[PDB]
Amino acid sequence: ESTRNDVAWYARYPHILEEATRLPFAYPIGQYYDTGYSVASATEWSKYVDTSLTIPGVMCVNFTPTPGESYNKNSPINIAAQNVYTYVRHMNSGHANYEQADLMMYLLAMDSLYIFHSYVRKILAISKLYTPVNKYFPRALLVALGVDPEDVFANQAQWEYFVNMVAYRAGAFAAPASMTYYERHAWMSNGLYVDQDVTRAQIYMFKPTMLWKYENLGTTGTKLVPLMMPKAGDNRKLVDFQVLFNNLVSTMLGDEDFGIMSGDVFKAFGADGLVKLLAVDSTTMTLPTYDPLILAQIHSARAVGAPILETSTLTGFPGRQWQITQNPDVNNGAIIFHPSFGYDGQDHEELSFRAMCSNMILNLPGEAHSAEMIIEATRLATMFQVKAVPAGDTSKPVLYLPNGFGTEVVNDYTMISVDKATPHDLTIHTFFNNILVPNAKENYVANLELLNNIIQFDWAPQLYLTYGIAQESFGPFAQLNDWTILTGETLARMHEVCVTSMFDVPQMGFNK
Amino acid sequence: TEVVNDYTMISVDKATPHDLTIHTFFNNILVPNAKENYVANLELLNNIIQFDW
Amino acid sequence: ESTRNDVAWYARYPHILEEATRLPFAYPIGQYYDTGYSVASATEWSKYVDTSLTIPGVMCVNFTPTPGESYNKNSPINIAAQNVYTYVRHMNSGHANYEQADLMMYLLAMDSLYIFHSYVRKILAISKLYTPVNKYFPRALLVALGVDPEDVFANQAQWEYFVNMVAYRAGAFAAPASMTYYERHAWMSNGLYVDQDVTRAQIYMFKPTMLWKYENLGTTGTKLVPLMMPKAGDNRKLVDFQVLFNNLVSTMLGDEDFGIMSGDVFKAFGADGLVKLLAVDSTTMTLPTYDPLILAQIHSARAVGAPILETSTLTGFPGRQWQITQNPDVNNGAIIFHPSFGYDGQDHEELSFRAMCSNMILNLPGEAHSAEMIIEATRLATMFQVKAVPAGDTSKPVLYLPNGFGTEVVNDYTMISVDKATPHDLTIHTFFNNILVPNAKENYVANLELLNNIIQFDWAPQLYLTYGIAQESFGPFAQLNDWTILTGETLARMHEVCVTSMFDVPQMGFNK
Repeated sequence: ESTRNDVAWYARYPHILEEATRLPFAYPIGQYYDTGYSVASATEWSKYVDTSLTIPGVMCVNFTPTPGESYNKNSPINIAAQNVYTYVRHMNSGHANYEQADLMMYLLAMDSLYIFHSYVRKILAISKLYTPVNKYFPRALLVALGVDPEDVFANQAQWEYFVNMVAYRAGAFAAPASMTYYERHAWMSNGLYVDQDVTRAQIYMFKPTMLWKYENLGTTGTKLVPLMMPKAGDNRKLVDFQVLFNNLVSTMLGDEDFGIMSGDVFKAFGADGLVKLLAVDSTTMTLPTYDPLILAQIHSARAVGAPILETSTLTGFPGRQWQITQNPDVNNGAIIFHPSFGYDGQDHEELSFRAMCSNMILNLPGEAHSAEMIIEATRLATMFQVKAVPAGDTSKPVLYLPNGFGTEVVNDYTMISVDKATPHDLTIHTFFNNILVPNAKENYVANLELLNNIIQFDWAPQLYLTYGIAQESFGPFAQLNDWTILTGETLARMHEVCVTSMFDVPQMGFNK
Repeated sequence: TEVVNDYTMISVDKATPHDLTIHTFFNNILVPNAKENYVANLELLNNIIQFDW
Repeated sequence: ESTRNDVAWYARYPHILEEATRLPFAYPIGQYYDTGYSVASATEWSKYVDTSLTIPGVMCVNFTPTPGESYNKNSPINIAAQNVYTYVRHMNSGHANYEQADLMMYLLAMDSLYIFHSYVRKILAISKLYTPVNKYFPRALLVALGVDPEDVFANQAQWEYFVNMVAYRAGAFAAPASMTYYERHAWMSNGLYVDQDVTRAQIYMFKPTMLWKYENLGTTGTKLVPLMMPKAGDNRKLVDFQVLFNNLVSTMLGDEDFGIMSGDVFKAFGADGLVKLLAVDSTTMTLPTYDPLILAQIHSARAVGAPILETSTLTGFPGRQWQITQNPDVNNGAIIFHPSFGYDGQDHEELSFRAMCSNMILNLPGEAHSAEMIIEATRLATMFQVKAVPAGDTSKPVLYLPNGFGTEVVNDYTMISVDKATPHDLTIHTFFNNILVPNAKENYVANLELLNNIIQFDWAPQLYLTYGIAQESFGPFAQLNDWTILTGETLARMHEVCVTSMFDVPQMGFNK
């Protein structure tokens, strides 16, 4: 109120002001809204007049749990493995039939079980959320997690008791509760997050793209291979999730080394020092919360692309499948996770991943920034460093090696919105931070619609838009507040700090 | 009461996987005429001048 | 003293310890020292036994005074020009026959006069320094400044009265004392700086490579062209410095616009608000001091190469001569100083300037770093950003455009040492931070001798060494303590802060 005092006509005629400005302001999001025409003769311009209004509701961040780029014995996961093997095997009198990396790959396989339990209990808790002001609940959230929303309705008791039996069978193995790795992955994948703390707010979720399936070799070693989770249009019933859990714990319950290591972690950390997955009942409902740290790391999130499988065909890159391996003959018996990024799921080059080869912008709210805020805002950020070298003469995709990544990486994002054409059903759009717009007339208004749906989300990921007609990318499509240019070594140092913090156990005698 | 035989400097490799490097040297150092010796000897001299005394 | 208590034989036999360890430790630096042979028969190995010991004494930093990369009206020098013209012309009732850039180029031409007076009074004050413990005084310092050391001895009264008459004739023009630009350039170029604060210490100096000579055009505008100062082997007498001062102030004392602007600055800032060059007498001696800020900026100093003159021949780069120009028709009447770097004085490519194309390392003493320490340590640092585009088909040199530079740039360094061969006279070595070592047997022990002379200096500039036999450069040859990788935008922000601070006048009403 700089120099405006009042009009003072509105004060002595407040009734005329009242019935002149009586408007409905609370439109329920979840449905299509037609604005109508101002000029009624404008129906002769069919598409030149836009009367459509579609607010999006859900953006699901699709992530992969990682140990954090181990390529030698001086890795954070290998130092954590040495600490946990010293505490379990030597500080407590543990068994001698396994090694320091067997314990850590067991403890990494336990996190996939905990993420799976958090995922199915989010599926269960979502299906009881119904609101008049939000018509996206719960079908858009259930579609974004990849389930059939009618199967969770018609089989609610079977779903709940499956969640409880998953938490009960997870007690057969032991993992320490003071690892904040498990606590962070549980806190991320259990939770609905609003973007600006209003009534008709937009919802952020975290769904696993894949989990790590424990594969036992002979004397060759021990692997962790991807187990793919359902994507946002799959309509998977309870039987599919039961199959996923059964081949997740198949090689774990019959393994004798896992039984020995489970008993060792149990007697080393006690019974109250272990991770407990708490049981839900019929009145357990999750609610959407407001967390400005979650939004801070969603805003500075850089997608790395699809996981590379053993069945994935990549010309010029034969052996680049994502796996956490361990061979005592290779690399001094170190845990090795060194993945190539930039894969989009096809045997060609995603041409827009070139736009992710400039230094990122770490944008933050406010004007004062805590150290914990900066270390939390960079958790989903992953910068590329170098091209992966192709074997042979020709190679269709372009793979990237990073300079460190955090305790999880983002694969892509999935946005759920309503359609602008009839019957105005839900629309599922999956995208990375880089978006290619090919030279075709049907892609421009589609990309502009996707851009306007993205800017509805408050701390949205920053986008990079490559136009194939121009051979040109545009940089970070976001509103910046208080930002800094971040190079690869700074982000690498922050990633090293967080991965060392996530795999630390304060239950141990290490620096009492 | 003791003589020095050698020194052994432990640094990190600048090529991947960036494992440790073992360099054993006397006070005296020969640099024979090859291109792979001058920059390596310069790296070793810069590694040695990081150590104060 | 961790676990060593004593020997206790040295306590009850202290006399045997006394005459067993009676050694001379204070060798005067400035002369050659022969160690001798341990194995007396080793004269059969002529050069395979090194018995020479030469400590260097002087490293002179050869600098250019700059306004700091003006290429548009939003430059720091143009904002300073607008402020000083607002204060002199409008806040005080000043004359209307000049513009905002005429004042600032007048005030930039005054700094060359002040640097010249500081330079000749350093020459005068050095010649009375004689020490038994340092035989480099004063001949090595006088040689490094480019004078004949016998001419300053035999003509000491003429030299002193020339310094005093320079300070007296500089009073005909007026410049404000509260510009810290003049104070910084005077404090740098008046002073001998020791490297570690000992008796037989190494000396750092600052000599101007060139000064800015005011050239008056017609209605085309106003220029500042280089006036080259003598280099370290020139043996210039008093008559050469009198010629340099006379063509420095030639176009300044007869110019009517300079008289009007001098009277305007005089009546705007008063008489006590002006820069006064204080008069010296026969008992004025400078002494070497210890300044850890000077060493902090010498350590993080990056040379930019030779100045480009109008007579300098550069194939493919016809109009790249260094000049501070101003045309009211060009670029909205802005001061323009946009120089190309990487020139070595010849019409070929200095091949080692490629080694200065990686990000610099800002190294600092201690473990805690003040903001003023970081802003002072980066003053002589200048990083390249892009190659200058060559005109035509072929071009022999490779020129560089920076991303900002401070209030002065370093051109090269000159080290003075004694020769290892007879008659062990003074040797003058001029070098940038990048040093090329060509494939020839006479260059390897020469480069190793230059490296060992450089590491005698405590906060020496970091070197980059290109070997022509290997097609390979090695990075920063220095001992690092507490360092950071610095990119171009961070150094640009620091340069902008310092140039805005250097050209600020607190005598004005600007933010009372």
